[PDB]
Order: sequence, then structure tokens, then C-alpha cells
Amino acid sequence: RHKILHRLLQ
Amino acid sequence: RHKILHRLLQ
Amino acid sequence: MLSDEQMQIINSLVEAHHKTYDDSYSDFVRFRPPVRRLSMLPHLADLVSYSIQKVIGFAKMIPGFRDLTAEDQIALLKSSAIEIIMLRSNQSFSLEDMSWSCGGPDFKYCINDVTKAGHTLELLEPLVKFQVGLKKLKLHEEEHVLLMAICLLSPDRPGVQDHVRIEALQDRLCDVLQAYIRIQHPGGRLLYAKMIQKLADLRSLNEEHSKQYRSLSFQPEHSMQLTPLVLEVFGSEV
Amino acid sequence: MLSDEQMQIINSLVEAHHKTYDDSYSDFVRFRPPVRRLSMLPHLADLVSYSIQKVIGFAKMIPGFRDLTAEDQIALLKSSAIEIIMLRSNQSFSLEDMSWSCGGPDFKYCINDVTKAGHTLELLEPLVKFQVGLKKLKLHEEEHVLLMAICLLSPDRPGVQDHVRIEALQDRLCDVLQAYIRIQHPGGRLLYAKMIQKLADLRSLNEEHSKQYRSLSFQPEHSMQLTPLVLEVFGSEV
Ligand SMILES: C[C@H](CC[C@H](O)CCO)[C@H]1CC[C@H]2[C@@H]3CC[C@@H]4C[C@H](CC(C)(C)O)CC[C@]4(C)[C@H]3CC[C@]12C
Ligand SMILES: C[C@H](CC[C@H](O)CCO)[C@H]1CC[C@H]2[C@@H]3CC[C@@H]4C[C@H](CC(C)(C)O)CC[C@]4(C)[C@H]3CC[C@]12C
Repeated sequence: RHKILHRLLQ
Repeated sequence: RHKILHRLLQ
Repeated sequence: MLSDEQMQIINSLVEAHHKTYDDSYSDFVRFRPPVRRLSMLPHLADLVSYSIQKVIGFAKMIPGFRDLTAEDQIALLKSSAIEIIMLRSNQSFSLEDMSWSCGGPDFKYCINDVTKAGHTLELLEPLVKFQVGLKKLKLHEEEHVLLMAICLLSPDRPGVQDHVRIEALQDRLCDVLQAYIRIQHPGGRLLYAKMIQKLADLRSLNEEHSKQYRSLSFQPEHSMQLTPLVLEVFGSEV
Repeated sequence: MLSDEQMQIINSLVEAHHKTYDDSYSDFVRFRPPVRRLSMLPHLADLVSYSIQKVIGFAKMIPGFRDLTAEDQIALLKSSAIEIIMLRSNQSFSLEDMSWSCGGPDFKYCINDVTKAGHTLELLEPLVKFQVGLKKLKLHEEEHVLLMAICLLSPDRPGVQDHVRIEALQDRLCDVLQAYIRIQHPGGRLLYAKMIQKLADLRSLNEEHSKQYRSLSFQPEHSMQLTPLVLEVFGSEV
């Protein structure tokens, strides 16, 4: 779930 | 599951 | 007269915008090249995916956003990202051109070009009309970045839990914007009301983009042309 | 002497290869441009994603493949795709260059370029050595396409159900290849054995690519640079 978004949000 | 592959295989 | 705290908010939003809007457009050569019915979709998907990364960077610097839960941060970006991209794109839009000019000639975008990425004129005609209406307001950069932050921090978005926390953040920004316009914008008595109407315009544009994106995303020969980050942000998972 | 049925198989495989290997490389300008540590990853992900589409097209024309169940077709392509791409790339590889030459100067690929896409020399050194060993065999195009089909139709791949059906398909192709080499390839007494050894080489290369792909796919700032079709085919879902 939302793997890239989590990473980009730090 | 494998939505693009299924489509490309027709 | 604006307080120091209200002024610090303006400063931090302007700095955040300057850190993540690249006036030189130098990254656009990295995209899959434009081709001038779906011929612009590779290029414009890359363009939108890039813009999402910039909106995320901007959001992370809005005072208060980073203290929200990870779920609320994701919920606000998933529902508002397309709106922020439409808003921030006004700084390359030209009334003379009716186009977005992003550096070189390959990266100037007509209505003809942006209808070649799977979306139709019922999205593109209101979007262009929104751009000229917004451009005519001649917003100060302070007003422009405040509007983006207010739009991002809207509590009436699907998926947000802490409604009251983010409504408090939004009300603070609204207060800043109303005071800014009164003190610093000559002839701006009607401006705040017009800016709020543009937020409503964006909701309508968001709805039309979401409806039309569902068409693309259900056709795998088209969705396979998108990027992983676009699929995540405009996808329907919770 | 080859039968008409064996000859029809050769004809259909050659036609299938000619329909989906573009000798002009004209589509490469559509990829995100090369940049010369991860700087080649956008371009080479697009390149590999394109090549996957070509392998799928080739597979769909191998006599017998399309009658397998959709699950077996997916299972064979997911485990063999990287191997077929390595194999089919031999027709642009040059012993003089130690490079893959794909049209213009921007699309000539060194060992220096292909180490800039997240993979290391423990994949790239065996891959290059595999390319020169294969090139030195001087395969007829008939032998080259038969090897690709045999590789694709390997029953000893994870996920295949109808082992006996696809082993039967493979044995037919192997028979064709052994008879072709005997009748049509002067001095080819040792060739079939060497070609089978290259299939083993590819298994080793496949294993190393899969291990290293797991590293990329676990880093979201890298996996977000891949394409949806690459994520599907090299992903771990069943
Ligand atoms: C060219 C401009 C951006 C100029 C900026 O100054 C550059 C920095 O952000 C964009 C803005 C809105 C974009 C449209 C939004 C709706 C839709 C999204 C869709 C994305 C998809 C396929 C995932 O739905 C691609 C096609 C459009 C019409 C966008 C075109 C580019 C515009 C005008
Ligand atoms: C440039 C050649 C293709 C030339 C052909 O004639 C063109 C038509 O197919 C490819 C072949 C193998 C490729 C490597 C395979 C392993 C790995 C996959 C990885 C893909 C990823 C990131 C998803 O793992 C990207 C980096 C490489 C090293 C490939 C580079 C390009 C080669 C040499």
C-alpha cells in the first residue's frame, strides 16, 4: 500500500 | 493480478 | 498589519515553492519525448509524475503538514495532487499563447497537445478557462503559494481522519491570506472571494479528471504507459 | 532430411522473429533518453520494457504456446523473459565493440553504460562473456529463433502446471534443431551441445538478475523509475 508515497514522505 | 500481461496475451 | 508569526508562514511557503518549482524546466528533457490521439500520453504522464514529486516536496514544507499522521498526509495528497498541479502550472501559462511554456519549443503545450493524452475537451476546456481566469487575477507570489497550501490542507477530502487538526491549519492560512490581501494588495477587496471560487473550480476539474482517469486505468494498454507513482497517487486503494 | 512439418515450424518461428525484432531500432527515440550510477536506469528500464512486449509478441506466435492456459503462458513468460531478452540481444552485439549497437550513437551500449542501471558486475561480467561466446557460434537465424523458442518453452520453470504438454512442445523444437544442424550446418557436430550449455548459462544469469532486481524493487526511489509492465513481469506475484 502506497509504497512510493511513504518513501517520498520520508 | 497480471492485468497488463493478460491484455497483451489477448 | 501582519504579525511576525503570519509573516513567518508566508516566508516558509515562498521558500518551499522556490525549492520545488524549477523555473529553468531543465528536467523536462528527461521525460519520454513529446509526440505531436494518445501520442502525448508518455510525455505528459512523465510530466505529471514529475509534478507529483514536486507537490510532495512542497507539502512536506507546509508548517504543520509533516506532523499529521502518515495516513492523513497520504489522503490529502491523493485527493489534492491533480488540483495543486493545475494551480502551480499557472506560472507557465500565458494569456497571449493560451499555452504553458516550459523552456524550449518542445515543451510549449497547446490545447491541441494536451488533448492527445487520453483526456477529452470536457476536462481540457474548463482547465484552459480556469487558467485564464486565474492568470487575470494577477496574484502576488505570496497569494499563489498560500492558495496552494490552502488547497492542499482542505479537510473536506475523502480519507482524512483528523478533520479538526487540518481545518485548524487551513483556517490559519486563510487568515494569513485575507490579511495579506487587505494590507498588501491594492484594489483587492474582491480578491479573496474570487480565490475561494477558484478552489471550487478545482474540485470540479478534479472530479472530471478522476472520472476520465478511470477510463485510462481500465484499459491496460493505456495504463501501462503511466508511471508507478502516477498509478499509486491516482489509484483507488485506501 | 527435414520433413514438411519440421520445415513449417522453422518458417513460422522465423516469421515470428522478423515480425517482432525491429532491425531499424526506430522506437528507441521513444525511451527516456540515456544519461552517461543509476543514470542509465530510466532509459534501460524503458528498453527492457519494450523488449518484453516484443518477447510476448514472439511467444504468441510459437506453434502451441497460445493453446496453453493463460496461467501457463504467464508462468513461462515471467520466468523466461529476461533470458529471451539476453538471447535476442545477441543480434546487435559486436565482438569488435563488445557493445550492443542499436541504430544511432546514443543507442550503442558499452559495459560502462549497462553498469549504470542498478546492476553490478557480477551480473554484467557473465552477461558480456555469454554474448561473445554466443556470437562466436555463428548461429544461422533458424538456429537462433529455435533456441529462443526452446528457452521460452522450458517446462522446468516455476509456476507451470501442464508440464507434459509444454515438454512435448519443447521436444519437438529440439528435434527440429538437431536435424537442422545435422543437415544444414557444416561442421556442426558439436553445436547442439554448445547451444544447450548456453541455456544453462542463461539460468545462471536469470538467477543473478532476479537476486539483484529484488534490491532495486525494495528501494522505492528506484522501483518508481521502472515501468508498470516491468513491475508485473519481474514481480513475485503468482
Ligand atoms: C503542462 C502543465 C504543467 C506546466 C507546469 O508549469 C510545469 C510544472 O508543474 C500541466 C498542468 C495540468 C496538466 C493536465 C492535467 C489534466 C491531465 C492529467 C493527465 C495525467 C493522466 C494521464 C495520469 O491522467 C495528462 C493530461 C492532462 C490534461 C494534463 C496535461 C498537462 C498539464 C496541462
Ligand atoms: C541493450 C541490450 C538489448 C539490445 C537488443 O538488440 C535490443 C532489442 O531487444 C540489453 C539486453 C540485455 C540487457 C540487460 C539485462 C540485465 C539488466 C536488466 C535491467 C532491467 C531492470 C532494471 C528491470 O532489472 C537493466 C540493466 C541490464 C544489465 C540490461 C541492460 C540492457 C541489455 C544489455
